[PDB]
Amino acid sequence: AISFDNALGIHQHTVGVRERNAEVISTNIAQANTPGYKARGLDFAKELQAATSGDKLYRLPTQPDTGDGNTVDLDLERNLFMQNQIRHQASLDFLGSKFKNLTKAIKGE
Amino acid sequence: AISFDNALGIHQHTVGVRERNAEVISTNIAQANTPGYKARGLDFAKELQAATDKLYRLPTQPDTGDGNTVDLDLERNLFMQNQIRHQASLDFLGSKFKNLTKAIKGE
Amino acid sequence: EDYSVTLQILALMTMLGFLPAMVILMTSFTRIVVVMSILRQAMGLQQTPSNQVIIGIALFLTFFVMSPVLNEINDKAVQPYLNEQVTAREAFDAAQAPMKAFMLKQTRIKDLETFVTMSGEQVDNPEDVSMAVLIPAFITSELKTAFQIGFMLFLPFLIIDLVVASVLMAMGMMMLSPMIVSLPFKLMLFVLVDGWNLILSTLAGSFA
Amino acid sequence: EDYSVTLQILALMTMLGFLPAMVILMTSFTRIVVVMSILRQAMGLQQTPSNQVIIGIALFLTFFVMSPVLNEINDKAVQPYLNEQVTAREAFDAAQAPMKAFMLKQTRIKDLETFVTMSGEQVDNPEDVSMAVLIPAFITSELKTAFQIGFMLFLPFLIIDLVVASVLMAMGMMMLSPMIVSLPFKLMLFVLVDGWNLILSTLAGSFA
Amino acid sequence: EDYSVTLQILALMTMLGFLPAMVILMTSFTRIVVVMSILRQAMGLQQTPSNQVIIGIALFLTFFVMSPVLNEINDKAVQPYLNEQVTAREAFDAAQAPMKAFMLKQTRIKDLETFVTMSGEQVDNPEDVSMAVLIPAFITSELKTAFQIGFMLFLPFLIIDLVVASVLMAMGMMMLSPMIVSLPFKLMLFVLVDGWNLILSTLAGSFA
Amino acid sequence: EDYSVTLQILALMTMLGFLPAMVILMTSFTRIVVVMSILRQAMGLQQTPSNQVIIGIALFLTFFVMSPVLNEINDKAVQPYLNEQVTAREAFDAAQAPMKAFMLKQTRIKDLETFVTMSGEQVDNPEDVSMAVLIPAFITSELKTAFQIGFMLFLPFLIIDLVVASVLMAMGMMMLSPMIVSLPFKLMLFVLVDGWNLILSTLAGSFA
Amino acid sequence: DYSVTLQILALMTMLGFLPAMVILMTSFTRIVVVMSILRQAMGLQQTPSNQVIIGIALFLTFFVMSPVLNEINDKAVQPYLNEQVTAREAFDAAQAPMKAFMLKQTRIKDLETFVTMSGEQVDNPEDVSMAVLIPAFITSELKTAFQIGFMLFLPFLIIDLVVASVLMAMGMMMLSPMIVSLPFKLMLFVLVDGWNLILSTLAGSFA
Amino acid sequence: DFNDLLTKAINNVNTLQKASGDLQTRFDRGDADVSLSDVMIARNKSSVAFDATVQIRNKLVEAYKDLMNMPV
Amino acid sequence: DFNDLLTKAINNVNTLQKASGDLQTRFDRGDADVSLSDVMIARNKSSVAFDATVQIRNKLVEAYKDLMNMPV
Amino acid sequence: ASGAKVGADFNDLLTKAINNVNTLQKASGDLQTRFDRGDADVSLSDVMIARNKSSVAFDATVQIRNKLVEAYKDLMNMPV
Amino acid sequence: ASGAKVGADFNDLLTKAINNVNTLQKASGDLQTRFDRGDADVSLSDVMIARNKSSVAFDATVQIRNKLVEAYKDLMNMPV
Amino acid sequence: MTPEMFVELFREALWMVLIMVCAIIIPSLLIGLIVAIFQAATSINEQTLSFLPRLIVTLLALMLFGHWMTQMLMEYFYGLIERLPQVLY
Amino acid sequence: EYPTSVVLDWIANYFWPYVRISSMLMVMTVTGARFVSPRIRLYLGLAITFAVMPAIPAVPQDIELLSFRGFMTIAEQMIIGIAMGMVTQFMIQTFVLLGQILGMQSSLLLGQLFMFLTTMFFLATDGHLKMLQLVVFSFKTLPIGSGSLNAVDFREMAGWLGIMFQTALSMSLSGIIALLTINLSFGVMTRAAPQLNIFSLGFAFALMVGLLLCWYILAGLYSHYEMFWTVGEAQICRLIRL
Repeated sequence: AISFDNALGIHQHTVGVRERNAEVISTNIAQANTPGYKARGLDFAKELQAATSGDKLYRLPTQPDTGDGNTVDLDLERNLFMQNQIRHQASLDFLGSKFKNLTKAIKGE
Repeated sequence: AISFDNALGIHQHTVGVRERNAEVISTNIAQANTPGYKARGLDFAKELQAATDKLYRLPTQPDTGDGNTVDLDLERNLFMQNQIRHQASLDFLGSKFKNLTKAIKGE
Repeated sequence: EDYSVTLQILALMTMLGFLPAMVILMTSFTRIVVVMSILRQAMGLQQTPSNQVIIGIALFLTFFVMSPVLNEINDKAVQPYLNEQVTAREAFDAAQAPMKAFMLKQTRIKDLETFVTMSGEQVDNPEDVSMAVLIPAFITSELKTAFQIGFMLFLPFLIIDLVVASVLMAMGMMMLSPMIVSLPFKLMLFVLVDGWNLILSTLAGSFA
Repeated sequence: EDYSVTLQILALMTMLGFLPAMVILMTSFTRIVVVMSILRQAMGLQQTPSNQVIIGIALFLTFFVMSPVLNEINDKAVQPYLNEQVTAREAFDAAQAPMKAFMLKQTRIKDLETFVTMSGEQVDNPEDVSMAVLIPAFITSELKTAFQIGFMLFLPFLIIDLVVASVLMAMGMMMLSPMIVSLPFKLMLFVLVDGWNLILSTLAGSFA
Repeated sequence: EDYSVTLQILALMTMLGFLPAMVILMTSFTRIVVVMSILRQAMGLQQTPSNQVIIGIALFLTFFVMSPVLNEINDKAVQPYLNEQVTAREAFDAAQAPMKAFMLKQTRIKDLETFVTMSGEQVDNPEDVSMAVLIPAFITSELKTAFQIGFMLFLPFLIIDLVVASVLMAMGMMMLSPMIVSLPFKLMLFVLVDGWNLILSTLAGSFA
Repeated sequence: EDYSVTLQILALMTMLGFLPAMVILMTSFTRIVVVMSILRQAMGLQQTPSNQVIIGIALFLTFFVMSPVLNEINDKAVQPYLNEQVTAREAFDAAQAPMKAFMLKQTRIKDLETFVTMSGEQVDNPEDVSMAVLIPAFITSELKTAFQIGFMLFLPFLIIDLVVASVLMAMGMMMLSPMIVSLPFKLMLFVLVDGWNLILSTLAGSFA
Repeated sequence: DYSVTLQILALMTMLGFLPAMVILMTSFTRIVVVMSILRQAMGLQQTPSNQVIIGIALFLTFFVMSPVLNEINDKAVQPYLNEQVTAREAFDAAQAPMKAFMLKQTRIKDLETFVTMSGEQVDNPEDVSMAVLIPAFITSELKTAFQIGFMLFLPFLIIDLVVASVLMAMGMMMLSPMIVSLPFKLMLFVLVDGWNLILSTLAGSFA
Repeated sequence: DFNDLLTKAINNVNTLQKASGDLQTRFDRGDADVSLSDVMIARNKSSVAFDATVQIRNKLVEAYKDLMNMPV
Repeated sequence: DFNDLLTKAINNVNTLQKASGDLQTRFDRGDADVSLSDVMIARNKSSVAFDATVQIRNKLVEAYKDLMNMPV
Repeated sequence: ASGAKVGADFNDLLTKAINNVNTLQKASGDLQTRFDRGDADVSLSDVMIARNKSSVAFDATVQIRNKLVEAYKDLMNMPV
Repeated sequence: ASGAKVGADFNDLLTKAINNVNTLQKASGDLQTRFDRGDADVSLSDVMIARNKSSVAFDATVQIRNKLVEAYKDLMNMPV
Repeated sequence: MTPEMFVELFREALWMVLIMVCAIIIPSLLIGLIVAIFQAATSINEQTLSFLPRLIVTLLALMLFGHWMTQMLMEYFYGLIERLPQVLY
Repeated sequence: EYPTSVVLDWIANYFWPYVRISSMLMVMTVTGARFVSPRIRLYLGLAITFAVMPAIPAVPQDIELLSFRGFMTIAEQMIIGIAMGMVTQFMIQTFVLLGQILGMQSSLLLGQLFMFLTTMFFLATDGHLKMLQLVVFSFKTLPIGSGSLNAVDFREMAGWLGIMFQTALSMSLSGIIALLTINLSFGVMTRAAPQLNIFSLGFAFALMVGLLLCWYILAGLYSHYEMFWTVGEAQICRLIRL
């Protein structure tokens, strides 16, 4: 034992995935008005598995498009972006406390 | 180097010019009804040169015997634009000190 | 069940803080220094070898004689732990056992009996006695053993000094101090027999 | 209305802060350390056993002889406290009672008499005296007891020293220093009498 | 006029910082500390009573000998203060008077005269000198008084050393060190006279 | 142009930071500590007066001898500054002048000559050197003066040590330590001569 | 050039390395070691105290290294405040006066040793890099301080040997010579005006 | 006496802590007779007291350490 | 005179604090002839004065500890 | 290249920065008091610009002082 | 491979980061003054983006600097 | 400089202390022999008799050679100080 | 790249070589002296490691900074450094042994006279430079990753006590014989009359000759030091397997 992997856990890979998800969600919000653009989804479980050791998912629209072809539901995108930011803040707190505890033990302070 | 002139850029002077411009537009709106008053315009590049004037506005329509060359449609738009740009100059110049203080204190 | 990485680090730093104690209470450092203390005291030199080199030679001598046990700890405990073959709890026990075995090889049965009765505990095999009781018995045996070796080392120097004193008295010069004359003879006989190499053989090999 | 959890922790952390004071004043550490100090100076060796080893031996001895009172604290003040059976104030009293009783068994009535008068408190029974008065009386008794044991162990080494000096003076070699020749005999007597096991056993049995 | 609550806390927290200074300068800690050091020097052992034990006994004794002063501080200062009978100004002055009275009683006129002329102040009577001119004078007198008591205790051990040195010299052994031979008798003299009770009682009684 | 209030607060809050440096360099604290340090070594006691007590008496002594300079600072710089009679720089200069007069009064010419040449500035009168070149010259002068005073005080104790050592050799007891048999007489000489008053008086007298 | 915000951060950071620059580039090292060696020469252990020893060294290292500070000021500080030079050029303009002082106060043998250890090919001594000159400077200054300091030790060792032999001549083998030699050790230093003699030579030793 | 002074001071601390804890529990469990101002005044009251007894304990231990770490 | 200087500074700090508390009590009681600006000005002066008192005390105590811990 | 010459030179350099900070603070205070007293020919922008300059200048003065005091303490408290 | 190559590689990593931060700071400064002078080809959105990135980039520079100094201050307080 | 020059310095210092100790001791050694031979001629066997006479001349020698030994220690210190340039060059 | 690799390697590539260098300095004769402050010594170790960095080969990347294997690496770097430092202490204290045996035989601090002069020999012969050259060579032939002192190195270093006495006796054998023969000659010549004896009179005679013999010892001590340094340097190269 006594290794950074065994000490940090999955809180280092989770942060990267949460930032990846925010990039995907922000892309859907920006491309909301572009006709023909299809909303992009991200699988957290698969992304976390790939990050730990190392495809395109589309979001099914709740209602038909008005003709443009864009399936971005901006009501859902804001809700997911808000959730992603909260869980990302927790992951930083979880990962940040891993380093603080490691520093505390190696210095006894 | 490392002087306030270079740290602040020209944002230290723009705030003053936007205040002078707002004063002139306020004068034009107030003097819109007084006959014989000629609308005054301020040249931005002149105060730029003064940093590193008070002209007259030629009417687009003839007067009606007053001789007053103030177009209230133009003045409102020019006052709205100046006020928006004035706030941006405050944001630019305000952040110059915020970055400057963070560099010195390191926190 | 196994200790977390944070807790294992805390235990590691704790043992480093107690590292001077483990050298002078569990290893062979106590016997070597006491024996070398007698050798300095036996000869006419009081502080001439100085304390620094004696401890430094003792430290190197301990690393020489503790090399079998230290390597046994390395193989049995450190290697499975580094390769993540075993947990931290069993790795610590796997490191403690060779130290316990070495302390048993350098102790006496009478010393163990005194302290096990002193602790007021119940045991039937010396092999599974707690290390808290083995330590006082180990050093007590070490001090007695070191005095035995030191006494044997003191005899030849006493032999030389008594001979020189008798010779000077027999020649009639009752006025000359034997110490000044005897000191070169003690040093010469310590060198031409290569005394320290002989002491190394009887000290390093005394543990086995 | 027992002390709140925050105050209970604050009290316990303070006791750990005074842990060296408790060991060096309220326990058997002082008497063992002094007796070892007298014995070391009794022989020709100045600091051959070294200070860390002497304290290391004393720490294990003072832990073994105080295991009964340590267990009595656990069985009457710690386990009821952890099982939620006694008020924290009561548990503190239950821990202090066996410690006070042990210190009274190893104290002298003259020491209590002078300190009680010094404190100026009207107390008659020699069991309900304050710790402020008991501790100086206890440590004073331990110092006096250690001197008595130290003198007892010193006499045989004085006998050897006088005999060696007398024998050397008989032969007329007055210039020869008796100390250099006396030392191997001092080591000789102490090792064939099994001194190290003997003294630690007597020191353990002394506290009764 | 009366200090605010915030200022009263600040002054009180300030005095806790200077508490070690007041112990070694304004109490009986220094004289008792010095006497034990001289008494330890008089006997052959130089570090047997141990610094921690000596300071521990000095702290207990200075608590016993300053109790009349502390109780007067409690009665005169604290009780009117806690009951809001005197202001913060009066309470501090009422606390200083018993402490000043204690230091004035143990000082020497010449020491007071020396610092009064040095401070350049016009003083009519000793019982009204400033605190800044009394503390250096009080500690000066305590050091001088400590030396006188130490000389008293040094003589009996010096006589034993001289007696045993001359007896050894009479028998012709001029190489045996009297310090080794004298040490058992120095310890015994301190035992059968009950030194650790006699010395401490005199030190406590020296402030009455 | 007087400085702003914010700068003046920041300027004199920095003086508190350099306050320990001023005491050890620009004041009389250096000489008094050195003389009492050598005086302690002159007597047999190693660390009986203790460092804290030595510093405590030195702080009282340096306060009493620097009162005229402190009073001059207040009556020339502090009072006009508080009463808006002078500006910040004039108050700073008015405070420095009495301090410079004190250092120049108790310094040596050769020490001033040594430092003016190394710095490389023109000097025609003593009262023109910058404080940057007066501070190292002053402390050098104080150390030489302190050593001279310490030498005088050492001599009477050296005479006693030689007498008592020679007398013991007259009887022929060479092994008896003169140091132990001389400490009571060294302490007694310091008592009946009343050293703790005249030596402090000389230190106060030496600065004026 | 670096932005105003960054170059303020640069000078602020190296403002905290000022103690580091003093210890291993200027004359602070030699004086402190000589002061420490002489302190051990007399029987007094910490009578001069560490703070006074440092305070004298700080004043000495300013007077002696004053020509170095003059060149740095007029060649680096002045051009930068007049906008006649940039940040990097001003910093380089300050290294040259200090690198020249360090180069002349070292030993050839030490520099020859260090260039071999650093593994860089330099044909002439005056072109060595500062990365290898700093360790070479302090290593040579340590040797100089030890050689100067122990020569000051010799007169105080002479007194010890004389008094110890005299005491042993009369059979007073138990009297410790160190306490007897202590008054005479102090007298030798004050009679020769030691506190001025060592500092005068130390100041004149540099170039 | 001074001993009883030390004892009373601590009993004042736990009384404030006990009162503060009771008010916190009563408010937290939804009692309608407890106001937030009473809780906040009480909990700040115990916080100052507990900080004071921590500081006093720290100063006393520092004084003890300084006295015991001097050569005798 | 140095004793007078120290007490006068403390009396100034104590006087400012009394004025600050006096206005706060009058304002909180509901007195009509009290303005919030005077209360805020008074308590800001008290805060600055007490901050100076603490920092000066800390500097003197730090200076004292440095001198006493010096090895003589 | 004398000790007194360089000592004066760095003192001149040091006193120039202190005077520069003092100038900014006095100018900032002068602009504030003229605007606050009711002078018509004083703009809030000039008041705010000056007082921002003084704060930055005084902040640098405190931070530089802390570096110098810490550096002084580091050299004085070193275990010689 | 030698230890100087690792040191040079670490040095180039720091130099590259400083240049990247400096590039953003200069890029933000130009966009700020271009929009402030009155150029109509500059969008307020791009200016706010530019100064957002420069502020974040410099904040990262401050954090790394403090950690380097703290490590050095930790390093100098070690037994040796 | 070179180790041989350091040897010359240390031999020179040891030579001086030999002169210092000889001037002090030799007056006591002569008196010790004079008393010892006198006792041998007179068949007197008091071994501790010849201690004060040696002490008296030893103290007298220190007083008589007070100026010379001073002048010599101070000049040796000056000689080393003026020889410091050898080290610097 | 991921910045973790770049930053971690430099710390591993600097501190680990520095530890061996610093550990040798704290045990070294001159740099480990009580006169120099730890801060000056710390900066010297930092400056030496930075300068000799190009000659130091890159440490293996397999061992992690935060792992038990990396913890063992730090310890075994110190053991190598202390090994070189103790050798230097062995030589100087042997001369201290030479000083005290002469002083003891001289009926008598004389070790300090030899200790100071031997320190001058160490500095004048550039002994400190050679030790620094030895430790950087140790990086080449004894890499940081794989390699540590074996049991044979411990026994060879433990056998240096016999080296001390044999070398100290060899240097003083001529003088010690001279001290004995004059004292024996003085004893036999004055043994005719038992009234004179020697006692303190013998103390004065013995010490005067002993100081004179030490003057002879310092006359030819340099050659013995040169032979002694060759023996010590060979032992150091054996430790680093050069």
